[PDB]
Amino acid sequence: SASSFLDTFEGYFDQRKIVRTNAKSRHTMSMAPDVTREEFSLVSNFFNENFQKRPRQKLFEIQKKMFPQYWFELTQGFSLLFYGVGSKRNFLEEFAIDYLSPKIAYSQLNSIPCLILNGYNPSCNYRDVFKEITDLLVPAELTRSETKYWGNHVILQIQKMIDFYKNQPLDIKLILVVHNLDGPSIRKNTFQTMLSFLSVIRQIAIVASTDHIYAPLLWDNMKAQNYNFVFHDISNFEPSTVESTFQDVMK
Amino acid sequence: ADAQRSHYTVYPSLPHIPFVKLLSGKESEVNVEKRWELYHQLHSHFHDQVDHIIDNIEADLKAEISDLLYSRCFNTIFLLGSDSTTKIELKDESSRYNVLIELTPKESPNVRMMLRRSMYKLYSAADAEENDVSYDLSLVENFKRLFGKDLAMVFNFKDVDSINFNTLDNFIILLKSAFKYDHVKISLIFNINTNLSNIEKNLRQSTIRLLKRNYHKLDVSSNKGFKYGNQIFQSFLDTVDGKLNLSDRFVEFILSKMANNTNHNLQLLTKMLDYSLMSYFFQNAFSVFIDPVNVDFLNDDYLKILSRCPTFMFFVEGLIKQNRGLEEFFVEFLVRENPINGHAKFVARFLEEELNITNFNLIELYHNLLIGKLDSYLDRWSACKEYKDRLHFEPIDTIFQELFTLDNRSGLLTQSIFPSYKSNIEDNLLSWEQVLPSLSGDLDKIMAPVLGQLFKLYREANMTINIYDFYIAFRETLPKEEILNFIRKDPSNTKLLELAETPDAFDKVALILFMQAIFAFENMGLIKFQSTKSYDLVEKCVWRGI
Amino acid sequence: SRTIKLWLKKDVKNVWENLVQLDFFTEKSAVGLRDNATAAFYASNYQFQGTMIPFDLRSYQMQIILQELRRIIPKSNMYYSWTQL
DNA sequence: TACAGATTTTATGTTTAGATCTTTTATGCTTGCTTTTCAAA
DNA sequence: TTTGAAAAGCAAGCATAAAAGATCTAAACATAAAATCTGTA
Repeated sequence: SASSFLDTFEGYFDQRKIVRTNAKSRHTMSMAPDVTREEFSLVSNFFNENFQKRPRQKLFEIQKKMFPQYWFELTQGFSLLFYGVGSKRNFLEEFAIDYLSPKIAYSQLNSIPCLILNGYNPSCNYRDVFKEITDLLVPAELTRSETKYWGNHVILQIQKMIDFYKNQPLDIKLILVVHNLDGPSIRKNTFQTMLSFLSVIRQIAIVASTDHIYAPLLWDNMKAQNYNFVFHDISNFEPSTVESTFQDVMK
Repeated sequence: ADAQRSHYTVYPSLPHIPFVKLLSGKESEVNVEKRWELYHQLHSHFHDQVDHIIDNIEADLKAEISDLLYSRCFNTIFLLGSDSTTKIELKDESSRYNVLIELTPKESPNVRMMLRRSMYKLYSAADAEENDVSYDLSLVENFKRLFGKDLAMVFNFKDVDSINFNTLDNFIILLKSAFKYDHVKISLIFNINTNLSNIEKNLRQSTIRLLKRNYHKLDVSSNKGFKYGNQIFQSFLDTVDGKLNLSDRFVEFILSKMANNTNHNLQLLTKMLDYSLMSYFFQNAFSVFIDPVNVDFLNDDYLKILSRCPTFMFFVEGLIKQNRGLEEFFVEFLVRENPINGHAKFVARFLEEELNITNFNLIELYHNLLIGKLDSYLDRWSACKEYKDRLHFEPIDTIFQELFTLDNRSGLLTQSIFPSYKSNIEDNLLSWEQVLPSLSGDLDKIMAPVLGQLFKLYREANMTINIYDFYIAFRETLPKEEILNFIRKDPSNTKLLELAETPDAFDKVALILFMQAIFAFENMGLIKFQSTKSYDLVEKCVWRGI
Repeated sequence: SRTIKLWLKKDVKNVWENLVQLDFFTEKSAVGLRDNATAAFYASNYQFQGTMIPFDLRSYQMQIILQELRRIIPKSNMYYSWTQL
């Protein structure tokens, strides 16, 4: 850019200048090479499994030494929100399955069940997620007085769960691994209300990930208070092979 | 596959505390255990007091609401700064039935649903205390015939600053028609979070004139007069009194963070206090010496670490200007009271009870006592002029008091609870060698990760970017011969060798690596495609440091 | 300049609401009363953009134009000269 | 076997969440023209 | 101290994105009479 500033509001105002019509290039993808789906996939997995794999493995071995600190934060009622550059899918599965569930199961004497939401899926739906939560936790059904007048039964059920679990012993019964809390269907307000109200309950551990740069805009004071986040930057430059297949790539 | 499902439950097969071994792994496990147990005594002694304080908050809020509520118009109460989480309970007084009707903006899409939900609640409560009805206002008309008792309705409008004010205005005008029925009295409670003047201009002037006939204001924010946060801070002072001390940086950070939160800064205050206690009992190997029973377990590592104390440094430098003995000195010199907390409590109870100075925050009082400016804090009231010599205090800079301190210098509190999220993402993108270690060895040193190179070319480009020109600019930095040597280093994969044999291999590899990074940037929110069916230009959405 | 009390903007709000209620101004592009109960029920479940903005920015249109106002306001009225442009 | 009671089937009403399509209005690019401050004489 | 000239700003025109909302449907929520199952007497 023919600019004097790059960073801050100075760079924002200096790089948004009115470029003339004659200065604009007319280049398109018609002068770009054509690639097929299969060679794209082939070069993709070869670069994902060989370009800087050894520094990524060293860095992943570095971040694994923070797992007891994550467990200690989860025992005090904080929800983990992991952010960074690159995919955090394998990190969240490995921490929540290989480490967190056996440590929690041994610390309170089967392992603790881990429910994994995939928010990179657009078809992640809060009613079916609450159906499996009901299956795992077996809460008491709402009475007729509690149903109100065409009220949302999921939210009223969770409020019943909140003032039931306030008296229970503080033993973690469910681990909730939310991949991509900022994904296209999970970022909507009803799903976020559902998950923050589930984050109120001490007996559920919440491990979440975000990918968008504007993700803290999802949470107001009520939602940030209910979520009770401790933030952790675990940037690894992971390629995100799983999440990339839910968008149309070659277009 | 589980990676392609919306959700799935895992019951993983399995074949004892989260504290680790400090002192470079030469700490004993029993000291780890009593570190854990001491952390739990401090955490429990803090949170029992916090729970009692919170129950007191809701108790006095209920008392003040009931006093303002029961001591031909509405009885209007404006709860200013209310999160609408207060459980209002009405009295049980004979010959009259009192109903609380709670209404939310989600429950209020129009006036008809407002009236139908309110009348269903009215009939449900009146049937639950002691034939179907129509859920409209005539049930209010026929309430004395159907139930034999007078009626007192209290409407609690939850989160008024989210409701449609046209609907609320029409509902209040509709409720005005019940004034002529001689057995009905109506109270309205508005939970306002912005200001009264905002809800004044969103309502009709006749509705304002109706509400003005009998109204009261009740201000209950999270720190109305600082009285409830002072109790939480004082309970934290008492749970670490004679045991830990607060730096002025930590109290300054606490005041700065409570200034940035309006409605929920009590729980935020508790959150940073507990995270600081967690960080100390996870970090410091000397926390076992919080208990004076464990002082006989000293080692050479403990004495080696405690020798690097700046206050002990200045003490021994003054001694030379003017191990067993060091052990006895360390045992003897950690006994004393550190009376800053007792003096802070004395100043607080002197200002609150005697002078009737009630609009003070204990946290800035403690900050000024920490930096030695309690007179410079006290002289803002012009009422304790005669007692400036009375309440004078100077701190005693005791030695190795930073081995037992809560202090904010590493930015661990900033990184964990209030991170610079977008700036951390941009910093990791732009400067990826602070992320990835500097250890296919030839390619990993000569060519950057593709996301970082894409962000470097992204930052120095205009607001509108042609992606063909952007891809050529990305292509000119990559090394051709090293890429072609790296792609041929897998002889088991023959399609890779076949594609590397083509003369247009590097352009295809560059386009593949460019398109993956472009879709990563679009998913992260950095770039925005202009049109749906063009995909030829992008706009930058994100600038670093702003 | 050629003495009428100049009423403040906080007092003209009541006059403005009275003028709206007396069917002198209509909200811009408002449908009004629907033809049937089904369209009225559909309209009752939607929040219109006029009812979510502050009242001083709501767009209105006249039911009576300035030429009609000049036609029916008497010559002796002291605001008569401003019905002309 | 008969039968009172509980559940299912069939059938419809109530309310909220969201999709689609149209119409009118903001807005972004094009192109030509006028003003203005900044890197050399 | 000037210069002048290339960047910045104005403005008409026009294609196009988008706001607003009319119209509608799916889905959650809700009720109910007749039929059918179900455990006993």
